[PDB]
Amino acid sequence: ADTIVAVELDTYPNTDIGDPSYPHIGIDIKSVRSKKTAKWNMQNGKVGTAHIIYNSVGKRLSAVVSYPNGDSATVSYDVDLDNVLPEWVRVGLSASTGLYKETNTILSWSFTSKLKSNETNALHFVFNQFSKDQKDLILQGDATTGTDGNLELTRVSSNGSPQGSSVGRALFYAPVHIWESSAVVASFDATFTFLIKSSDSHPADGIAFFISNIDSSIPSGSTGRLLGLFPDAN
Amino acid sequence: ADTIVAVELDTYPNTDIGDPSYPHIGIDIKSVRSKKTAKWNMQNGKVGTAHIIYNSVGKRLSAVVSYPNGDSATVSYDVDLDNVLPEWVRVGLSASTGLYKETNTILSWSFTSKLKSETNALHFVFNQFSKDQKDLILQGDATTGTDGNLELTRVSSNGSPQGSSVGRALFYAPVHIWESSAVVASFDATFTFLIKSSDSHPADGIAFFISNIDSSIPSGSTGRLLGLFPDAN
Amino acid sequence: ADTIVAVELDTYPNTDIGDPSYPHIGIDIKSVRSKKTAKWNMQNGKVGTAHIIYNSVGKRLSAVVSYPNGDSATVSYDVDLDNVLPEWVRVGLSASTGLYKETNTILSWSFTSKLKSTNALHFVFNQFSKDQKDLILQGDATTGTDGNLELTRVSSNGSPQGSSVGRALFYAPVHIWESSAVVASFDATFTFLIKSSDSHPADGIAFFISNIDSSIPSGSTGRLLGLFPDAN
Amino acid sequence: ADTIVAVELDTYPNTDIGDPSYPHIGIDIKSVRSKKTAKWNMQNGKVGTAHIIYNSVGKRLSAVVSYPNGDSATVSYDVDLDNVLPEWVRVGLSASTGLYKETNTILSWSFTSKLKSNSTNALHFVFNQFSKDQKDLILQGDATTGTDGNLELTRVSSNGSPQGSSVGRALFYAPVHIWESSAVVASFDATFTFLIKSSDSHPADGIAFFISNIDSSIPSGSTGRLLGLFPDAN
Ligand SMILES: CO[C@@H]1O[C@H](CO)[C@@H](O)[C@@H](O[C@H]2O[C@H](CO)[C@@H](O)[C@H](O)[C@@H]2O)[C@@H]1O
Ligand SMILES: CO[C@@H]1O[C@H](CO)[C@@H](O)[C@H](O[C@H]2O[C@H](CO)[C@@H](O)[C@H](O)[C@@H]2O)[C@@H]1O
Ligand SMILES: CO[C@@H]1O[C@H](CO)[C@@H](O)[C@H](O[C@H]2O[C@H](CO)[C@@H](O)[C@H](O)[C@@H]2O)[C@@H]1O
Ligand SMILES: CO[C@@H]1O[C@H](CO)[C@@H](O)[C@H](O[C@H]2O[C@H](CO)[C@@H](O)[C@H](O)[C@@H]2O)[C@@H]1O
Ligand SMILES: [Ca+2]
Ligand SMILES: [Ca+2]
Ligand SMILES: [Ca+2]
Ligand SMILES: [Ca+2]
Ligand SMILES: [Mn+2]
Ligand SMILES: [Mn+2]
Ligand SMILES: [Mn+2]
Ligand SMILES: [Mn+2]
Repeated sequence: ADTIVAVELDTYPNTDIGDPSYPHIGIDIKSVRSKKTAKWNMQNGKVGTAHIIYNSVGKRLSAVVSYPNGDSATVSYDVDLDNVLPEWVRVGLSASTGLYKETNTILSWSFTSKLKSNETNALHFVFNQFSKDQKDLILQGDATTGTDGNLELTRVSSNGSPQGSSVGRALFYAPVHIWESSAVVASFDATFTFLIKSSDSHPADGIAFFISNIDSSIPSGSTGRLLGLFPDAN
Repeated sequence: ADTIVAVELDTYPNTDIGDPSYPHIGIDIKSVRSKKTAKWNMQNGKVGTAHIIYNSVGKRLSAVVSYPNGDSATVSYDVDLDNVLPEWVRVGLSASTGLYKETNTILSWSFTSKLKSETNALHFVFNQFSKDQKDLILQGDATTGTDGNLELTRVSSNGSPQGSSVGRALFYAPVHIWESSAVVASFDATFTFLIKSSDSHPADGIAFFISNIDSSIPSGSTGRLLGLFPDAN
Repeated sequence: ADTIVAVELDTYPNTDIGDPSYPHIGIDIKSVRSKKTAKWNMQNGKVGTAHIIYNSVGKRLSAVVSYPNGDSATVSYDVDLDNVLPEWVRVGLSASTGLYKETNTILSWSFTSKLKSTNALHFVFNQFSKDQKDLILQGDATTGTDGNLELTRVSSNGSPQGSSVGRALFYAPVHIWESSAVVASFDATFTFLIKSSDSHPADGIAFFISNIDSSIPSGSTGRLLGLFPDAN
Repeated sequence: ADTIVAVELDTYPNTDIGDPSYPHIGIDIKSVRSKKTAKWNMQNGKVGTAHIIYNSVGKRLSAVVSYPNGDSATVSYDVDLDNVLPEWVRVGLSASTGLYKETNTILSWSFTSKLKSNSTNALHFVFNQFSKDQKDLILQGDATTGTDGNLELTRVSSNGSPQGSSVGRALFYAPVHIWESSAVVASFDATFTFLIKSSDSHPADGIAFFISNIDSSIPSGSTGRLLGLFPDAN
């Protein structure tokens, strides 16, 4: 089974598996049941921004999700990722839909990891436009790149209609060296902008930024509440 | 007085004003009496590296100080800097000596400030300090070099530190460190330093700090006050 | 005199002083009389992007100005800035109007310089505050409250004013070359909105590099772009 | 054959294939015969720095090689890489030895690529320390990394002596999007530091930073003067 650190933007409360009874941002460490959540007012059809911060000094995994009117939700969990994550990982964006559905449109994704000193090893990438054949992204499941310049993690119909029982992920092509014992500071940040839209009063299931073993793949059956991330809801 | 946030590398235990009883790093929030400290083994005449990190999301200001052998000290403090600093600030390095002394040499210094939101950002790096470093406001006893170095406190051309000394270097531009509509207002800073002393103890330390724009060395803030504070409250 | 290096987006053909007979971009080296120009189709009331890059190794100062439709103008000039600029400088944006006028609105501005053997400076403005403390505003510039930098004088339904000159300089001096720098490079990017209902628009926006103490020269409204004392 | 844009630090003059009669930095466009060279004083056993810059506005491919004493050699060639390179590439470092040899030690490598339009897609990586199992590098031929934190492009013997007839390359794992038609600026730069040490009547053959097709492979027989870059000396 893969190892997952994720920040989930969970649009659909699955109260039978420990979701609060509201849409929430969450920090997930090796379980879909978030270690920490914050109530999130998903603004339907608006462009949201998620920013994810971690460094190995503070060891605080933090995420904010904001929309341009100003509504933000933030969540943090102190967690020592040296003890969770393989040294070398892939980083990715994941989304899913189940009985209910939403567009899980990515409009930009940036990522920076650094290992300083003690000098710096670093990876940074930015995608503000996704390309039809995006050679530095590993697309899994239903994830597709436009154009439009967007990354549709899950299936959207010809007529605009998001489809249920969809899951897809984008992972950056290069392995990322997330920690290294000799490093004084290991830090990462990620930001992505997304367009979650539902004509259903029931958007589902959400979007995650995730960190994974290098060979990570969509667990069989991880549509819906499992967010393309987990094989079960344990 | 000034509003001060700082990460002190405090080489001299002033246990009478709250220092722990060893060299230490500490996070100073409007007071020289740190909100959190960690024991710090300062390695005499070694080049050390201090990394300071804040994000507005985590609301946690963290510092690590390390030397090449791997030995490191870390302090974090939970704090919302929106509640502490003014929107606009200067960032700087400060050092002092007192009745005891040490070199407070800065070999490099970087800083990055970002405000989203879109994004405003400032980043500078000094790996070399010119004799005329026009983008630094030197205050008190700093000195720009050669040795290519920034000397926060008085040394002799021949390496020897001086007592009762206080010096700061502030970056020339004001920095917009937070802003009420910023969803992320983060910064980090790193400096490398060489603290050397033949004294009976080393004193007093170097701090990275953030102050109001018009911040000057407060009267009599040599020694334990680290060029930062008007008194020890 | 000030020493000036600039990339002008010159919206008004001053052919008496060597402008080409069309709006143009140019590379200004110690003179308003461009060392190199390219024809520029300014798109009125559109947002444009200027990208300036100087390659210390390549010894080449290059600019593109584009608009969202893909229309671009490009100019490069081969020049060793070690022999032109003083070592310490301020960088900034300058615009002017004269007898004809345009909005000279800056919506964003970024800048990066690096001196390697590495010192660096980078700043990005995507929004300008009404009190933007890290900008030295000169003349009729003017930031906020709409998040924009208004280099010359607009009233207030956005209607441009004539005889206006305004530049904005980053508050910190920049160490733009050094004798012992193996690489002394910079780029700048600014996005702009030039709008006019005049007969022509005038006069243009420049990115400039100048001495630290550089001020708007007396009578540098108009074709002088707030940059130069005369048109030699 | 692969398509190759390289900046070569060529230590050994192969005057029978158009090299000048001195060591040199060269710009190579689809030939080992540099389009532009500059005389280079290789400082044997010193750490050199090479910086390579290009953007699609000036279209000038520039390279400098310097040593701490301040000896530098600069080379530039105007060339439109849109017309040379495939849209998507891998970037790498390559070295070779033939009859004569040298260590071709890489101590750091940074690379940044950006595609800007009207305000970006970007890749940036820095290696200041190469690790024993550096998962984001594709190592080809004799190239090895770490524990000493270096990349040895070509064979160095147990006793420190560089071996002849060696070729190795390191390519960054992810494909790079080097040009894109809708971009108003495409730029890249690369920096690497290196330590070429040789013992006799002797240094060969050089180090190149190169840009190639994604599936670029060491051409058979590309030891020696071909720098691990070219199938032949044409
Ligand atoms: C020698 O120990 C000293 O005690 C003195 C009085 O008992 C007093 O002056 C102390 O302070 C001076 O020196 C230290 C270390 O340099 C500074 O921290 C002080 O601010 C002061 O300058 C010292 O504990
Ligand atoms: C009406 O809500 C649902 O009750 C269903 C009956 O058991 C159940 O299938 C459904 O879950 C499905 O859809 C969810 C929202 O998309 C998703 O989280 C689940 O994994 C599943 O697909 C929900 O409980
Ligand atoms: C009518 O056009 C003008 O011709 C005038 C007579 O020569 C002249 O004064 C005027 O120049 C002014 O306006 C220009 C465009 O705004 C400006 O470039 C000049 O410096 C001057 O202010 C323009 O040529
Ligand atoms: C001593 O000069 C050599 O003459 C040899 C016989 O023709 C020849 O093989 C040799 O070239 C070899 O060594 C070079 C330096 O390493 C290398 O560039 C060649 O590719 C080849 O391996 C050189 O010309
Ligand atoms: Ca859920
Ligand atoms: Ca103390
Ligand atoms: Ca003109
Ligand atoms: Ca050769
Ligand atoms: Mn959840
Ligand atoms: Mn203390
Ligand atoms: Mn002109
Ligand atoms: Mn050659």
